[PDB]
Amino acid sequence: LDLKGSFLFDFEKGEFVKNADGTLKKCDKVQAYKQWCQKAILTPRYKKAAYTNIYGSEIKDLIASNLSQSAKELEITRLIKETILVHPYTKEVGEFSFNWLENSRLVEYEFDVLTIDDENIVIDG
Amino acid sequence: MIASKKGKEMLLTLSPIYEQSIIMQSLYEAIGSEFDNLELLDEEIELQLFPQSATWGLGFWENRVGLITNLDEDMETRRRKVIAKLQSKYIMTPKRMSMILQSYTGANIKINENISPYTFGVELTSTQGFPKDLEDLYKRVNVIKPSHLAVSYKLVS
Amino acid sequence: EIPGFYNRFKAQAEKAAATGLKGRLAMPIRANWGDVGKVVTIKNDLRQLKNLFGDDMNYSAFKLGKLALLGNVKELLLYRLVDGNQKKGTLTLKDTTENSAKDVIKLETKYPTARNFNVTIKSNLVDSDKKDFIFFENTKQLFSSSIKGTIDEIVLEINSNLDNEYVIATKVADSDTILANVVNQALEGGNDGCTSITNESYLKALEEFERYSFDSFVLDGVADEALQETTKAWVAKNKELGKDILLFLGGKTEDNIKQINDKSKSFNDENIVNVGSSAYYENIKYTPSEVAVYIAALSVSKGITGSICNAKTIFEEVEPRLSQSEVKECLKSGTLVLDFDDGDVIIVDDVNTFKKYVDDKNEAMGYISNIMFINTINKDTSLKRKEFVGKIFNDATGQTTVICALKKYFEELMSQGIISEFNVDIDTELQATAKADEFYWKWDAVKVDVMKKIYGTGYL
Amino acid sequence: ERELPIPVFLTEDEDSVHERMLSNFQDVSTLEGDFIYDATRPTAEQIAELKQLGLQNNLKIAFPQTSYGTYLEWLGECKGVFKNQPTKATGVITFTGVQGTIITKGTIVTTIATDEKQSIEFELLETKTIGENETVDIKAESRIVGTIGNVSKGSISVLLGSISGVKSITNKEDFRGGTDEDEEHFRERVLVAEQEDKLSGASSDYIRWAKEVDGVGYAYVVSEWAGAGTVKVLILDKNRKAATQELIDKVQEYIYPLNISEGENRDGKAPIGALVTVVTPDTLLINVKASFIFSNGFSEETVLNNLKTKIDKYLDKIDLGGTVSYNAIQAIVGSMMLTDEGIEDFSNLTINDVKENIKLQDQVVGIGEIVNEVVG
Repeated sequence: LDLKGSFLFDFEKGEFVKNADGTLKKCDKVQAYKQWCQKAILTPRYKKAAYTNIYGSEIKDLIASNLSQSAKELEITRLIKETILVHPYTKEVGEFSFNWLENSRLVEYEFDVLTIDDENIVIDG
Repeated sequence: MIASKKGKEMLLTLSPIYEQSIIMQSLYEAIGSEFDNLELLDEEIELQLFPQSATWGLGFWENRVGLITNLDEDMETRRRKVIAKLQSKYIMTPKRMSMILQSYTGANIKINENISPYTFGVELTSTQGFPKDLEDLYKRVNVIKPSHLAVSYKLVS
Repeated sequence: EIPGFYNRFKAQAEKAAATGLKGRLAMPIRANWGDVGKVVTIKNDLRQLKNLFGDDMNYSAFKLGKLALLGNVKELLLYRLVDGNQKKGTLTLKDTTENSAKDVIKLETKYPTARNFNVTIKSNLVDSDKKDFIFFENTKQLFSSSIKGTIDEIVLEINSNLDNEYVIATKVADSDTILANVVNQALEGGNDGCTSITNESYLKALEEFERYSFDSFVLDGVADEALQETTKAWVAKNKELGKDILLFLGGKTEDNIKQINDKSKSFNDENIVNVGSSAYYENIKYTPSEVAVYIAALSVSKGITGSICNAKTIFEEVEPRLSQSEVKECLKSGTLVLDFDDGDVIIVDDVNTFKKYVDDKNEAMGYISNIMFINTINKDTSLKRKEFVGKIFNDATGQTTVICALKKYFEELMSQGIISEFNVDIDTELQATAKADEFYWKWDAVKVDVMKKIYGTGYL
Repeated sequence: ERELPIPVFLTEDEDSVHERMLSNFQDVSTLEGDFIYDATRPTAEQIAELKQLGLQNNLKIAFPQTSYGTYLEWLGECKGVFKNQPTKATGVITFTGVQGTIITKGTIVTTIATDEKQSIEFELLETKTIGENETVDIKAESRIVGTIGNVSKGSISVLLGSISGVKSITNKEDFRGGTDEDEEHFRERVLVAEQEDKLSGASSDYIRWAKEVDGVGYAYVVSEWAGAGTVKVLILDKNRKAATQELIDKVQEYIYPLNISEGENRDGKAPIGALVTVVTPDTLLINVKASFIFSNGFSEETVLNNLKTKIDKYLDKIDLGGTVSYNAIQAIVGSMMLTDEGIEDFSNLTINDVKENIKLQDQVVGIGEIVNEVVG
């Protein structure tokens, strides 16, 4: 598999976190994976020409769509799941929850499950 | 903010997270500056492929046609010399000879087709005048004319 | 926010896992930070405990609160026990242009404490007309902001930004020029009040806890015999008032098994529990009194259905390790003992200090789950009582309505599978003399117990 | 790091050991869970664990090809090789405050610790007072060795304590004194130090040592140039030119360090008693003088620069102690006449006012100044 790490990017500030030495703050495999997941979720699909069709999501395009509330919930689940699952490190993403707090303003939750979260059988002959 | 046009395009081609990222903005500003320089260099290269807009490639063109390469000379003079040298490879009809000499001098020329048995006349016309030295024109005419013909000249402002 | 798509990421530990928990616990915690002299409720959120009382492991607050939260208590009623001599960290910052250096702003910590909160102010490099106001906790940065030079705006900004849960600003006087540049000026003069707590101070926490309601109470990891006796008397008094509080205690660190058993036999109330073994967690030793916090948390979280007869505790190692004879001696003595079994520290048999009598059906009173079951039923019955004492007409119809309500509550208990059989009827003996302000009734039920032991016989 | 071959015995299987133990039993049952199995199996398991871990670790640390840490350090000490030790980051910190304020040596100042990053501790190396000017500069050093430290310009901002009257503490420039050595690099150093002979510092040995330093093209040696066993090292760069002063210093330090302190000794390739100095030959400048006459419209400067380039290209061919062919330089000048590259005529062609082939002696040759005589 041999996945590798990356450098932190504080999305709150929109800038790379750098040590006092001036070098960018290196991060572990899982940290880089989480950063990539957030970036891919924030990246629209088919629109940023630097990427292939695999990368990105289509959540923003869904806002203008005319599908119903539950249809939009299913579309959000499908879009987030498809966007995340391209990464090899991903095992499963699910347990989606939704809360239409105001009349038409939504909050949704999801769980991402890693390949390392798998459970291994213990046996040998 | 990025100053380079190509830098802005390349940054916008990536994910939108880099609005506030000074680091990536500076990086792609530098890359866009490099690509702008490369595009200008490409246009300059497009100029070098011809003798009319040879510019610093006029040295290459002169070396190609065997003319003496001398940077101190006027660029337009070098262009005229190169064009005249290139155009000397066909029949010395009055049209071709007249245009060759016109290209070399840069002033309008009308070949008289002189009345005498084996001479041809050349008449020059320049609104800006001429310098006091035009010997190289006579040298080129002697080299380029048919061997058995003589030549006469007159110049007009 | 603008319309559009927004997203964030959080660790799985930060899920709202507080849903589905049970039970309420109380503690008179020693704390370096937070409100003083009052009870506060936490919904089993480690971040909430960190914000309210810091994260200093040396102080009993964060330590025992983390152990209680690991016990899955629905709500923790924490009280910041204090010695007195209470002070908040404070500092005064002064003006530059005045040659006398006029004091213009006073800063103060939000709560009393003794932590090294500091302030550093430097000239704003972009514009000298402004300055950077960075506030520190020891060498660690804690909040930064740049403000206009006028005093009122500085105080408002220091009181405005989100990360100022630690410090609050106040204006001493007005001036035209920015504060003087300074670096790491400690908010001296504060005091957490945890130094040399008096024995009497626990009584204030007890009295404040009386107004509140909770399933159980556990001491602040202190094994002082006077405090244990005072809490015993206090819990007995609250039982006389109808508040059935379950007490958990732990013997002193130096007490051997003999001393623990003697203490357990000396007071054998069913509402008291003695922890007879120390434990280790995160490479830190925990005295029996400290372990009693986690034991009480587990007992309270299990509520009615569950029990801690063989619950696998969070602890990693125990001391002393008891043989089967010593285990039998301790359990017969009413001592609650954790035992090490194949890398797992497991509580044994759910007992309490009540083991002297057990003179038939009082046998069941020796276990914590039965006492919690009885106390919860009594609390629910009292809650239904207080809606009707002197507020419903004491006729046959009203008594029948009350009986129906009680029967339906016990039917809800039946639906949980807690009870195998129950009956509630009129107390005809007491009803012969009852009056308007009170009615009398009788009941008895057969609780379903958790399976505890298995006996096998292999016929070969 | 080379993969370690292991004997078959040290990698024995636990079940094989248990079977070997149980082979002798034939009357009592040896089933799993039986008392014989109870007595025998933990012994076999412990034997396998010890034999696979401890003995293989011993074998690994035995040799320098696979040793590590203190073991590899000791194996380096066997052949007298030490791994480079780290150093504390050093630099200067600017202070500002009330003039009466005094700052003492040993004061602790750190970086801004945050949730992401911990504070790097630094200590002041000097005691100063702000009495003269409101701003003072104090030398400081990191309290932790290694590349940790070496912070950026304004990183230092935190004072652990509180000093009266101090207005601001800001580092002015990034620190540079920090440095960590890699285990594999040290192992490679240990394994490189395996030369058998040719270590006497003869002429060939010194030539080889000079060639080992990058930038040295050719090297020559003079034996007892100053007596007392002194050695000169005449060096030419890669392009046969005079070696630069930086290259000379590099070769000098490589072969014969000169900056040794009282409590130090030379680690250079030069053995004890061999005094060594690095030298470069002199670069002769060939100034050409002639009455140049240039063609019509040609720039004298451009034509003379082209001639200078051509003559310099020719002179680059000449080595140390070579012969400068004046008669060849005549034709170098005349090649432009043949090609009509501006030079119309020339006369009185000389090289430094010489009309004969000059022989270099302890000298390399480079282009001088091309001068047109312009004789009246």
